[PDB]
Amino acid sequence: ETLTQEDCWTVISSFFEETSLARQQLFSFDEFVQNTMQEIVDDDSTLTLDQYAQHTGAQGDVTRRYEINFGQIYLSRPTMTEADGSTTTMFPQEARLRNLTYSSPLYVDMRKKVMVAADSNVPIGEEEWLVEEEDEEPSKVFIGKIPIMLRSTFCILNGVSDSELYDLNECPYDQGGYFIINGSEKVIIAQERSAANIVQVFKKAAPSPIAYVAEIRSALERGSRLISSMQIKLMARNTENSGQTIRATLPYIRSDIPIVIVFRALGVVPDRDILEHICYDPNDFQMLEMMKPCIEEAFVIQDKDIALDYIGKRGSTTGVTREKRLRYAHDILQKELLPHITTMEGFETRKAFFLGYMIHRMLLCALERREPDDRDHFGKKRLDLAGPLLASLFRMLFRKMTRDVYKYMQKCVETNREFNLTLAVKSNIITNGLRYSLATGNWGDQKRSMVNRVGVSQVLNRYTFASTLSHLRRTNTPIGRDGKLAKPRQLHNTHWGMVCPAETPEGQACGLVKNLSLMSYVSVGSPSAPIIEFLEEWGLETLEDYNPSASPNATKVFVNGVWLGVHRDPAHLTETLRSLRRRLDISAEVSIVRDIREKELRLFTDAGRICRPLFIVDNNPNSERRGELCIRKEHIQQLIEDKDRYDIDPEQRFGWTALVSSGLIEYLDAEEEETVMIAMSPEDLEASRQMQAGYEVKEELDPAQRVKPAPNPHVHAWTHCEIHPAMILGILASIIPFPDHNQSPRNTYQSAMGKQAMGVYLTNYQVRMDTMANILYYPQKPLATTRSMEYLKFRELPAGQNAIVAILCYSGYNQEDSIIMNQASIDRGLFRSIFYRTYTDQEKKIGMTVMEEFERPVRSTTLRMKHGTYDKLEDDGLIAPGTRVSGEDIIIGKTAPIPLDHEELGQRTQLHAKRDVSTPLRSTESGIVDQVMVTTNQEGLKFVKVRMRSTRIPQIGDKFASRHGQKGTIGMTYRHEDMPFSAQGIVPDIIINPHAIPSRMTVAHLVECQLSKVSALSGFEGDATPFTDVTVEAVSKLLRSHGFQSRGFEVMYHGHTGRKLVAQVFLGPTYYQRLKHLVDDKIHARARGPVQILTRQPVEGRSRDGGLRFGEMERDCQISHGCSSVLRERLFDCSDAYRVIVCDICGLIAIASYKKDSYECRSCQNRTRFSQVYLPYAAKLLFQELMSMNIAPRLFTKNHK
Amino acid sequence: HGINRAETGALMRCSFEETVEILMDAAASGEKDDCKGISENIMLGQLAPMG
Amino acid sequence: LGATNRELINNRAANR
Amino acid sequence: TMIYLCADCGARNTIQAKEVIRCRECGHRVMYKMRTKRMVQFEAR
Amino acid sequence: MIIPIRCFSCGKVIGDKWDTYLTLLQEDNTEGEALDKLGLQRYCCRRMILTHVDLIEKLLCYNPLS
Amino acid sequence: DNEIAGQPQALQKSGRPLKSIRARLKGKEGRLRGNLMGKRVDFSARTVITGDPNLSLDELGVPRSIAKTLTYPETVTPYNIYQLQELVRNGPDEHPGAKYIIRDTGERIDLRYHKRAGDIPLRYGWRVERHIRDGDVVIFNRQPSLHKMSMMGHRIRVMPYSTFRLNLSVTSPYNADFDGDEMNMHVPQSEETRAEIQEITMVPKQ
Amino acid sequence: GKAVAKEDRTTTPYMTKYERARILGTRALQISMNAPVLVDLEGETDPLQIAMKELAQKKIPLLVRRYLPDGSYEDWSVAELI
Amino acid sequence: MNQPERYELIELMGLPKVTYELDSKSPNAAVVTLEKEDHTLANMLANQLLSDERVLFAGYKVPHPLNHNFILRVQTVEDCSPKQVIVDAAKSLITHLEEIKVNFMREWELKMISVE
Amino acid sequence: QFSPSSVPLRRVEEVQFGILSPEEIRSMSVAKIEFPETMDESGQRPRVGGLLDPRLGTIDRQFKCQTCGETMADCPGHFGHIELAKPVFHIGFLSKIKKI
Amino acid sequence: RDKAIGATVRIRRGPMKGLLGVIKDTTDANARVELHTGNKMVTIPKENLLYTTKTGELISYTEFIERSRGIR
Amino acid sequence: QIVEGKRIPFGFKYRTLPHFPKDDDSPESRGFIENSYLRGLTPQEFFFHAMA
RNA sequence: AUCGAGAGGU
Repeated sequence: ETLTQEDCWTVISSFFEETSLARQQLFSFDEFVQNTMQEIVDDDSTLTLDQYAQHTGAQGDVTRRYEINFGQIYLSRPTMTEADGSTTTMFPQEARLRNLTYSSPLYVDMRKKVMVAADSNVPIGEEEWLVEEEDEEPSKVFIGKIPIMLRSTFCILNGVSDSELYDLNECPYDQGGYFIINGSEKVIIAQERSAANIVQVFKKAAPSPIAYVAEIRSALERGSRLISSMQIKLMARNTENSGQTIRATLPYIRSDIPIVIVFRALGVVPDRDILEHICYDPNDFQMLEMMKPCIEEAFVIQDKDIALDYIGKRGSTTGVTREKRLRYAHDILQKELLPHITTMEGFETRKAFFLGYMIHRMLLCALERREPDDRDHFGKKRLDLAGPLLASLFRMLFRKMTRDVYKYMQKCVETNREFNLTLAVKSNIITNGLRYSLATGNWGDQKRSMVNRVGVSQVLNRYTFASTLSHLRRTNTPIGRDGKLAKPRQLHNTHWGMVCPAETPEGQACGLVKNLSLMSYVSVGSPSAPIIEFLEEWGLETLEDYNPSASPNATKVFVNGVWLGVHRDPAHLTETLRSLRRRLDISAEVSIVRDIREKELRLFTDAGRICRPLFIVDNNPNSERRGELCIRKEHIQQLIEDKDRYDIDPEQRFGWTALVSSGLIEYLDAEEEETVMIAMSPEDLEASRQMQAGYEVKEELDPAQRVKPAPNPHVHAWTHCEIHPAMILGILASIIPFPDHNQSPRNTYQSAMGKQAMGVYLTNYQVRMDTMANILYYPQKPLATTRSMEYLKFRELPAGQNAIVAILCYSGYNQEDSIIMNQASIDRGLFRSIFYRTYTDQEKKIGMTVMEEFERPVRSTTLRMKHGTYDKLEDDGLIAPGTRVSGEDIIIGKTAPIPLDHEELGQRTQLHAKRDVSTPLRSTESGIVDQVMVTTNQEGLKFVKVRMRSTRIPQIGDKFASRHGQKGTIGMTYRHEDMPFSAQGIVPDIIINPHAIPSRMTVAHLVECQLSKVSALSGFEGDATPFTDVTVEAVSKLLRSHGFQSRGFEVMYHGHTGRKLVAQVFLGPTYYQRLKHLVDDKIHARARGPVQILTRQPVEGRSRDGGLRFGEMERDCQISHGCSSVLRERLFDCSDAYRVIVCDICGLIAIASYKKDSYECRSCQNRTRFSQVYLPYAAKLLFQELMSMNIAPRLFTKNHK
Repeated sequence: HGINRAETGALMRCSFEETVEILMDAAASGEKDDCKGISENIMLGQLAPMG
Repeated sequence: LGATNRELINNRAANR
Repeated sequence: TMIYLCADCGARNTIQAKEVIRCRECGHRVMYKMRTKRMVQFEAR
Repeated sequence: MIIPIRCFSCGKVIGDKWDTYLTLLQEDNTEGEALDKLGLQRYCCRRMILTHVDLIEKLLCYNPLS
Repeated sequence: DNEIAGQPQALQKSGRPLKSIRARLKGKEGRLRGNLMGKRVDFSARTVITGDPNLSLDELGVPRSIAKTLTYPETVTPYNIYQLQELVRNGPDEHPGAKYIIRDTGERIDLRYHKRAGDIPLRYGWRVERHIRDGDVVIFNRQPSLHKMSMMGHRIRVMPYSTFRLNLSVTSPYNADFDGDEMNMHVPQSEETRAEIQEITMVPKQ
Repeated sequence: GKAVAKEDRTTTPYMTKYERARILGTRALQISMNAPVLVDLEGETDPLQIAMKELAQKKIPLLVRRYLPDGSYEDWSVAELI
Repeated sequence: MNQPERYELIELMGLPKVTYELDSKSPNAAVVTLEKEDHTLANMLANQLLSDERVLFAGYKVPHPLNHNFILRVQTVEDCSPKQVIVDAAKSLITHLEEIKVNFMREWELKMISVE
Repeated sequence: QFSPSSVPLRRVEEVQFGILSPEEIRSMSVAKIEFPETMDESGQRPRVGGLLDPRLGTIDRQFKCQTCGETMADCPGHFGHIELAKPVFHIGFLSKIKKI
Repeated sequence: RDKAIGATVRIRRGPMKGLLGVIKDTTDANARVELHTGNKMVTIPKENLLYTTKTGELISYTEFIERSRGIR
Repeated sequence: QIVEGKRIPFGFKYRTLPHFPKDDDSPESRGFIENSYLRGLTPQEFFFHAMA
């Protein structure tokens, strides 16, 4: 009656049956579209304009009020309207092919209203509005187009079966979770931020004048979701002042207000009240002693009105009357102070209570009673997914659209023109803004590009199925990528189960870019009202009636960072809340953290909290199953039975949700993990349980197995248990076999290199015209596989091959991380691949005249024709599929008319009227035209895409890698006869050097080879899942059972001499990957060619025939060598040699005519004394740039002593 | 702070972290450069007088 | 929604 | 003149000079060119 | 894609055994037993039947026609 | 100077700060660090490196394609006129051959586009840009160039395949290995530079 | 700049490695431009090898003008240098 | 792109199949260069030569795997020549292979008759 | 190599930094720049006196600079001048001006 | 302007006999030819190439010149 | 396993992972891997080694 | 072409 690992994997299988790997993106977007858009519309629902009566002296002057109310929003399915005006439903593949944004139009119900003031003599603002005119029904008005995330509930592919996906040219394996903007796929990278409504106390480092700072980043639940931030700074002890003063930094205040003054502005004038707010214990004298100096500092202000005046004088406005200053101070104190607590009248008591709480926390850290906060604790951070981000963007864009509508109202009213609702809205605002933000990633308005966030949207990575899965689950921390702050980059303890420990890029973004674990769930947010209602009805004492003195031992209750009140029995409250969540009466995303030392009960329901699921251990006092998992074997058998059953209703099967709603699985975030005790496996629970039942928990232990620490006797109750430790890994770390037998940076290196492995990325790559694609001819699934691969679908779309690898020193061509590849194996298709590239062109147009034509250009009329071949183009200016092209051969023929007024030296004969703008093939590439797609673009102009294919056979210089960070290039290829063989005639496909193994300590590579050999011999698949009881001893026994040396060695013979090698070789199958780094993609040589126009130096880039940079370090190396002429050649004769004539009198470049051999300096009237200077063109450019700043850099060739 | 304080040629120092400021100072003081260093000769494309 | 999506996909020729 | 294939039908469409790219049994606005008439030879190594 | 004609290492023709391999599997034969019945003794020749993934069938589902 | 403190920047019509003269002269990419103390150079190849146990310590194995691209401008004299004539006869496409002939007046004959390239008698004082051949001297380096020993002289061996092949014991001064490293090759274009590379910079001397 | 007398010369009497590289390069460059060769040729075609064999016989007609830091200089014949 | 054509492993392109030169450094020593040949011929030829008493030295090398050829250095006693010992070893190997062939064919015929 | 010149080739031994005087700027200039335009009404040629004055240098491979008559590969580019309405501070020199 | 450039050709004699290609460039002696297979690119003497005509025939080099001259 | 020169830090409150109790200074809690690469790391050891 | 952003390589 103990849970097994097979049962754990059945539970995980159910999880992934009901959960997609793109679930976070999809659910966030669904939340944004279904709910957040309506809330954003409502928050700015009404627009009102009051036309007062100007005193023009004409009888008939009456004030008017015009009102526009924005109603419900309607989102249709994505559609396209053509040039001819026909409107059709649009499908993702057509959008990808024709470069169309896959967006759905949005309509909003607007209603208009006009009212007349009852009397015009009333003071402004007191006019009574009588209903004059009103729209009987609303007008459904198109306001914009929202890009639709693929596979979301509003996509055309939602609820669509596999067969219909094929009919649409869609891969059933594709998970969606992205957008199509102008044909390109864009994924929104989750953005990490610090949580709002949390008080964080930070110790400022010396010699900063501030000792400690308590900061809260207050955000309204839905009212723009984050505006105000406050600080409470304690100032450092000074030799002049015997005490430290507490000053509150508030929005829109130029100075730090002493805390007592802001308390008085809140009505807590008496000192006793203030120190009861701050120091809840009268008997504690250190707190009051530290508060005394600020009371001393703030005695000059003893009343609320004087405190408000003090605040107002320090507002951003100077030279204002006292009444306005007091009004402004009260307005700031009400609205811009702690808006998450409240923003409405009569709530100064709660804000004062929370301010006292913040001061108490900061002084607890200043007394060194509690440690400061950890800025990097994962439970204090939130992930903004597509939902929240698109919500902020749409709020901004809808505000801009409403401003436009209001300006339209004002302009129409001024001119007495009739107001039309349809003409009022500039629908281009929302459409263009969303399109621009999703396309460029620059997050915000086009006009605030520098201040906007960047890189929020990235082109989806279609190199391998696993790389795409990884890209859909990527988080970015917007820390400075140049500043060297190792702490944010480090792997925190709280990352356990939330972020992948291994998968993180190497380089500047190491540790900042993170990847969600397999079972990590990111909350989308839920209402806090039901939870507050349950708290109120269960005995929550409101904060208005709370008196700390009466109940100092009672526990503060927070919800979303709002101190709602105080409870007297927080244990029972917490058990009741947890029970409710365990029935889903409360949302499963709700964090219920009881902090016993701090006497707090924090509830969280907001979005962005990363959670992970865990088993629940039965802890009920009267239960007969103390210390045993709630989930029985019966529940597992139910999962197996309902997995296959399809006759059952799809929504009424027993699966993952049935476990959560039944109280057998619980989602915990990092905040709640701090209050739980988690067993690492059911066997650990059991061992602890016998240890606690008096049994010795002792037995004969397989010496080959991992050694675990003995069960801790100090642990008597476990609250949870992990479903499987292997779930702490990401997409790519879950493809590594035996990752727990490797040195961790090798796991990171494999996680990075698995993205670049060649395979089949989508099944529909044939019908997709991608810019770049690399496809493996004969992909094979690994012989050694992890159980997590079933959910990553690596067996379905693998990205490598099982090569027979021998670890041997054979001819010395595999040294320094090179490999030797069998040439016969290459000839038979090993690691062969296809490279597809796509060239896009289209017809342009300006005004009413088309200035481009897809045609076969003719030498006799087209000016400036390229040097490539125009003979492979067909009559329609294009190139047919199946033809062979190379280098600069033209694949698309396009011409542009020239203005009739242009006269280019007569080179443009009377026949020459056009100019060639054709598209040549890349100079460094050649192949066969695979495909030529022809269509029309959004503007009804012709639009062509030419896909070329080119087979790449492995050769010397091509990167290959194992799944263990073992990367190399091919150094040499030997044929079948020349390679070492076994007594069966097995010849390895690859030979790798032994020296790669010891230093790197990639023992997982050797264990993989042995296990793959066993599985190839026996046919059973090899389980390489981490943290299993699969030992090398068991694999050795299995291998010996097949008539092989147990450790994987084989007697091999020399191919050259047939002699039996003195050493026995480690030979067996290992999964290798062809990497996107091919030598021919990189080989580059330049003799001469293009130069930059400005500097006249070799251009940059292999693709554009550019030179290589001779940098500062190379110059230093040649200096230390002493090779003066080498430097002169590299930096002058080979880059930008140039000649000028300087005047020997003034030292400035002269006017030189070499044709006439006449030189002149008008300034000096010099025509005889000149010098010839050889210098870099960049030097002459620098000198001219200086002369443009009135600096005269003068070159004198003779010592002017 | 230390390298640019040295009384070396103007071009040699402007090649290090204070380019326009150093050039402006040299212009303001009417400064003269001997072209006896490495950076100056390399910039002017002449055979460096060293090695 | 699934049925509507199926209807829209299958008749894309007729609805065009 | 030039014949293209309806990306849905695969039906041969004889588009002419400056005509909307559309399928006449399938309304599809994406079509493909046809395999060239040139000789295609590949060595089997 | 489709099963390779010959093995990568041994050069043995395996392209005429994929159908036989699948048929053997349908008859309640383990993959090891089926490979034994196919006379694939070298594990290099066995790995390619064992680890082959048939993407040709999935690529044939995107037929422009029905 | 558009980076003045306390002033509004002169923005672009595309919402970008203007490129002031100070910005052109300033920075790593400025004139004095991106165009004067460092440059893009002609007659340089780059590619992946593999190992060759059969190469001499001072030899660099160069791909045929790179050898065909890069050329050395050898001056025609009574001592080489015959071999230079043979190289001109071979043409730019047959290695070892030649690509250009530079006359006394400076005019540049392109042997590919000259209809009768092979039938051109050579005259003393001309130059022939002949393919770099086995035994030619080149500078070879890897980045970052942390010390003198990261740019060393090598003798060419033009050979098949697309990688730079070099002796194993030379990896250490370059800090190079064959897991994907790419290295650069610079071809000296004068007798003086050749003498310097051969007499100071060569691998055995290092 | 004042030329130092042959007897007063204080610099090293050996050819420096930099001097050797510069001398060989300069002589090879001059030979490539048809400078008369001052040594018997056994069929050598590379100007650098011709300059090397001229050096071995001390037949390079070149001087080294070694400059002292103050500006005074010493002229050393390639033949007399060791 | 820089691949060599595989037919270059079998085509001489005008090179001589066998080159024979006298090693001047040593007496009665010769170097035989065989183009488009590899360890198949060289190994057996050198082993057969070393079965011979008149052969003081017999070794072979393949200077580079990217060139298909091999060098064979043979030194004999003063009373014989390297060329004669090489030819005698080659003739002996031809005869040996001929018995291998004949006996294989006879045994194969016997075994097949046994099958029937 | 470059086109032949009778002026002897010399090494630069002195970079004398200074400030261009107003008279130096006026005299060393070849065209007074007054018009903000680059192109002209006719369009076939830039504006004479604008910001692409042919006397100010050639950037078209077609034509030869009027100032020197040389191709785009031998014309270094000449300097114009703008007569300011009233003097303005040189931002690079502001601190030195203040100190003086 | 050579008339051979752009003409489909097969290799008559040599190790690469029987391979199809298109003459990208042509010197007086040899033609630089773009083979259809393996992205290969070769230089082959004009005399070593059969030329493909409009009717599918293969003709010799001298036949090609005699056809191009147009004398009849 | 050593992070910033010290044993694995208490990133939770007085524990390194939610699998140990508070104030556990034992070798296993703070990042001592008694296993070898051959034998395999336990999940806690795997995480600590990943941190290093 | 220019500019900006991003993904990568050693």
